[PDB]
Amino acid sequence: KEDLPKVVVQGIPEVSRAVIHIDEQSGKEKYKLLVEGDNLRAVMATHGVKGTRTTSNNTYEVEKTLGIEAARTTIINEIQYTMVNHGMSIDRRHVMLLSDLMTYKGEVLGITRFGLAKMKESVLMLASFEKTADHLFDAAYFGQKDSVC
Amino acid sequence: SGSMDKGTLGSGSKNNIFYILLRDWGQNEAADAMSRLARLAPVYLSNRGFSIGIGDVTPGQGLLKAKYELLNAGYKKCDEYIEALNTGKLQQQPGCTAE
Amino acid sequence: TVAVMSYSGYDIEDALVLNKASLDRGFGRCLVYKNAKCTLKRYTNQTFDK
Amino acid sequence: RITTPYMTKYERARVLGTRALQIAMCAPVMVELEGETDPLLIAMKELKARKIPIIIRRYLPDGSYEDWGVDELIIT
Amino acid sequence: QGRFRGNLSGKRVDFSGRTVISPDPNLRIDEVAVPVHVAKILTFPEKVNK
Amino acid sequence: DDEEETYRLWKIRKTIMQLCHDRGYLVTQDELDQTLEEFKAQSGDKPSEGRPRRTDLTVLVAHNDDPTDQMFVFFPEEPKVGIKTIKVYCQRMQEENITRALIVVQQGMTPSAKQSLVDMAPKYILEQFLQQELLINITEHELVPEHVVMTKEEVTELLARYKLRENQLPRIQAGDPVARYFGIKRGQVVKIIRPSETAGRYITYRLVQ
Amino acid sequence: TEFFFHTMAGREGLVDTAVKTAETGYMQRRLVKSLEDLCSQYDLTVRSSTGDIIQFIYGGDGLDPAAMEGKDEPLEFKRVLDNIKAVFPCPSEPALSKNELILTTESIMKKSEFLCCQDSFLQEIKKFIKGVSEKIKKTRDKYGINDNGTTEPRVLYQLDRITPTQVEKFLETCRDKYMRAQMEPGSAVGALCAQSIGE
Amino acid sequence: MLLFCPGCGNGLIVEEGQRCHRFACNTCPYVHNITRKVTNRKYPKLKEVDDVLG
Ligand SMILES: [Zn+2]
Repeated sequence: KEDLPKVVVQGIPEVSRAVIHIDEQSGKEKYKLLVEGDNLRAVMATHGVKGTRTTSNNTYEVEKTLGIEAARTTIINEIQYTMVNHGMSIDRRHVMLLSDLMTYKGEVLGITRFGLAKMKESVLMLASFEKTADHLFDAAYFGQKDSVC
Repeated sequence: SGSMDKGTLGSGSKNNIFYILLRDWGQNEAADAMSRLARLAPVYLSNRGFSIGIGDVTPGQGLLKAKYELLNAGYKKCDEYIEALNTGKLQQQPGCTAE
Repeated sequence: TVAVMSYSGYDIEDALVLNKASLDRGFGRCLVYKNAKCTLKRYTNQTFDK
Repeated sequence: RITTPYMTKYERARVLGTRALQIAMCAPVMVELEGETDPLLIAMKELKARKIPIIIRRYLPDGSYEDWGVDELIIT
Repeated sequence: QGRFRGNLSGKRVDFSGRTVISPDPNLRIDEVAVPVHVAKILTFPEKVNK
Repeated sequence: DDEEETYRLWKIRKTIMQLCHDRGYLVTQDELDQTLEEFKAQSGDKPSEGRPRRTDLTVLVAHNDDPTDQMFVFFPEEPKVGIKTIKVYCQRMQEENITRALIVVQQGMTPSAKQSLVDMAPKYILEQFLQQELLINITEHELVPEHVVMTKEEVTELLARYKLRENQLPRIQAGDPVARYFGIKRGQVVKIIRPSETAGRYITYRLVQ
Repeated sequence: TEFFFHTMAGREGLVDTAVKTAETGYMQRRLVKSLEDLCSQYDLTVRSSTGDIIQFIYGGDGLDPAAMEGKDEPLEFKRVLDNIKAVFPCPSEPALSKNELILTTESIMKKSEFLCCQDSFLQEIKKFIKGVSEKIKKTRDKYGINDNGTTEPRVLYQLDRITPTQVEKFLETCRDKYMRAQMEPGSAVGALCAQSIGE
Repeated sequence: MLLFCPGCGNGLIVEEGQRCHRFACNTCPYVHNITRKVTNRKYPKLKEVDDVLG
């Protein structure tokens, strides 16, 4: 009685809420699905959904589902849309360079200390940014020679 | 033709006259034009006079009448909506509740 | 006696233009008082600051 | 010969700085200055007259290099 | 306030000043007015040449 | 059922045909352009259709490289594939002397079966594919650009033009969906054609690592 | 009550700005610390400090965002053409027809100095030339202007007046602007991107 | 529903005896055999048919 009504009978378990958005273009009013879920593969695999034109906001799901280039394109589009929402414009070359830096090792790596450590190699910069003592002791243990490039 | 404003002399976006001078004739010409503007505009603005007073912000009689009519109409429509929601059924907009 | 107007372009952003004759006759004249304190204390030994 | 023939602003700044530092250290002048006590003004005059005896050594990332004269490059 | 952030990446230097600003439209956009008092303190090393 | 299941099977078969055509294998135009009516003519019901055997494909040969090279596509009927099914598929490929095979699972692969498939044999190359991923073609997606695997001559020309090394090129994981779609190995290079906002295109390159 | 509500709104704005200052400061610090290593090399390839390439060409084309005259475009061909017509009005040269304009454009574009230019910019120039030639043709068809140059009302030639001198000036100006708008090697593109995203 | 023993007031569970299903308490020999049908509906809220926006 505590969990029998809470069983899924139809739909994607990761999908929490889907709504029918409509575009009222003068030529034609078309219908699309706005899904507040975290499963892009399941949405594309469902019947009646044109998976060729399905996007998402979560860059990790796009990376895992449609490749690293689709993730880069999603990052670019999402950053540009978020910037335009506030009325301020940024040249596309900057966001393209940012997405390329985030997606040049084959995996979307963030700007946090973990992604910065996975991308960069210089010990001095890793120590100066965050986790000074830990990085310094790890470098002393590994004996990693750091250049001045 | 036309009158100068922020759309043409301000730092908003492109189509600025100083931007056109910078992109067409170099930096020195744009700097000289900006210096001439900054030395000319204050002189004329002081010799002509530009002031704001309490009379520049006071409302007119027609404005007061229009404001009164609009306030009355808006309050009547808001009271009608309140009465419709509290007593009876109110047309619920899509994607949201009645409140 | 403030007059709200633009004058000489030296009051572009929040600035104000003051009158020389007004400041010369005592308008805005201010006084700053500072304190300088010194101590001549007797130590444990029978000697003192002089 | 494959790089841009235009002389970049960074090259301009570095060449002017080196020339001003040299002239400040009793270097010979090749433009016959007329009452210019500032070495940077003399360096700019030499750059405009294209008489700076400095050759830029542009290095490619792999390791290759190429030499470009100041008079050979294009200034703006 | 560590060595990297407070003494390596960003550190204090000499031959510098800090002053309140005031408008002056009679100067070019690439020019800035310096007080005589600060100019007498901030010095520039010029090498004696011909 | 019996309506969505056959549609999923037809779409998976069409996606497999498109993948084989993109990889360079020999597929006729009829197999690439196969309507749902022809699939119903082959089999119109779920019990009539045979997932393990009626859908298997063995005519897949690399006509561009060598007709002797053969590739096989499997469709296990059970949702989770065990060790025994993998062993049966491997011994069947040994009987038919096939080195490259694909496994289209229905729900997933057990971790033991995954680990075994990883280290089956260097000569026996088998790739795991979920039916959920194969319901939509990754190449036809608007976000996914055009990827073309470059030959060794083109990679040499690139490295000579840019005076680069292999490790200096941008990396792309082997587990990438596009990488598994094309079946590219470590050391190969893929040229990517990004469609720009204007009429031009941006050419980039990525090394599998 | 209205004054109290206005003070509430003002305090909400103040606390919003107070939080935004610190949040964007931290974001800017992170972005700059991450992006400060990239630099534009001389081979038009953006590489990191270790030598790994991030982009084979910056922005796909290689143009300076600071020198971007149009809306993410290098030049606004209409404004450049109008400026060329206004600065150099040649009254002693006859107007050009559609065929003559296309011919002189194809003759000038095939020179050596235009070979090193990118193909996309040349295609855009050709598209703009074809568009303006179609406009001139439509005007001459509307007003019956003859390409021989013997029409009695000469003011009709002032509607869409173009001379080969103006064509050459426009093409040379566009080529020079495109050459001077490219990324100068050695620029710290990563720091500029970090700042232009954080601000 | 929630039922309690009249004897001690503890919660009653449903078990199976030798003849029929019965309510029983875990701290006293009190039992109660079920004679007729007993039901406890809850009437869960129906997933309101959402409307299209835009
Ligand atoms: Zn009891």
